[PDB]
Amino acid sequence: TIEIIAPLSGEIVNIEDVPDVVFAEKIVGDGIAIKPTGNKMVAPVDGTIGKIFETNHAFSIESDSGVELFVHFGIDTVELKGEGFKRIAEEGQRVKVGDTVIEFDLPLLEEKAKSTLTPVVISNMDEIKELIKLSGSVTVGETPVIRIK
Amino acid sequence: MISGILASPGIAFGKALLLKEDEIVIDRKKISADQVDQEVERFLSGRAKASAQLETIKTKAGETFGEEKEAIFEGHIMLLEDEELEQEIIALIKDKHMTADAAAHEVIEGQASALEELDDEYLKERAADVRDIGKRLLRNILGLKIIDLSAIQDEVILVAADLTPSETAQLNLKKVLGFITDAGGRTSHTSIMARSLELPAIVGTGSVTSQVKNDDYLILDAVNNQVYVNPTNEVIDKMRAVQEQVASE
Ligand SMILES: O=[P-]([O-])[O-]
Repeated sequence: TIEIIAPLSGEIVNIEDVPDVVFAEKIVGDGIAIKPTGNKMVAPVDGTIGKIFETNHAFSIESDSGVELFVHFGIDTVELKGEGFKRIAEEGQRVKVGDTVIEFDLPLLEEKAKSTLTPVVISNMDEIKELIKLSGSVTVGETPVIRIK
Repeated sequence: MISGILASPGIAFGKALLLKEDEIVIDRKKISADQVDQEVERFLSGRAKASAQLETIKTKAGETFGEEKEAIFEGHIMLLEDEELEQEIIALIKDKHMTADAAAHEVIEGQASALEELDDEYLKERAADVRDIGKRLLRNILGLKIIDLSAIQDEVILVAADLTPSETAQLNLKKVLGFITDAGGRTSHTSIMARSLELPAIVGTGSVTSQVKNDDYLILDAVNNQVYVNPTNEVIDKMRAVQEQVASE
């Protein structure tokens, strides 16, 4: 059993309730969304960072346990061209749970972003036995959000 | 004196590739009842190709760029196989006795047309991706020749009026020394790709493709925002001395 730790603080939301058909229809993988309340995005697992968007608002990480995740802050946030985000980590970086990847400006994004809803999805769906979605409020790098087998 | 918006600063030297596309011809002639069954089969037979060819492009995006670009094709493919399109495309042909290329165009154009009515630049771009799916479908039914940007055996610069997300996936990054286009400016993920890829490129040229022929030798300054077409050796030597200053800087 693999526990995915919350990459940001907030409230868990259904991925189906995200205002984006590609995520809502899980074309991109399956998982949950988080209505953010903090200021930073950390590694939800021990693994290696894969790709950081040039707008520094989303990233990919592979856990050591072999799970591929994809954390994308907000909806249509690329349109802000990097405003409100600061890449803290580097592509290829090895990380442990809780390591800071990116910091963001919530209030700014709350004002400028179409939505701050943040999908956390598994992009490896075909390699996993089960995905158990959790519920509630989470605390960055502490509270588990998904359990996988 | 040609100037664009310059999306990525840098310099490059190479041949120019020109993407030429013939205009798609639509038949306004109405079909007869006996032709209703045949036109549906042509659509299914033509749709049968794009089904397998679109899937091939998806696999290239996953290995080439990653899962971030692989799933975008699944949405386009999944939308194309939407059961609403099958019934709506067939109903017009069966009900209005229209042609598959003319009837199918109305269905994809009809939805994209509704999206344009939206007063948002973000929703309008997605309508561009949906429009592209129907645009190629017409070529797939007719069976028009496709250049395919993957058939590049020599390093060249990529010049086009505008590139659709579908081309960016099946695009050879190592054989393309840069990207030049006269699109709007930000464009979908394209102009954005030059930024993230960190390669020299222009997107607001305005009319460079009409001045360039394929196999033309061009030098991209991406620093003075100028393009040199067939420059003498003395001009290159002068440009090389300036490049050395930039390296020192
Ligand atoms: O996937 P994206 O909107 O940066």
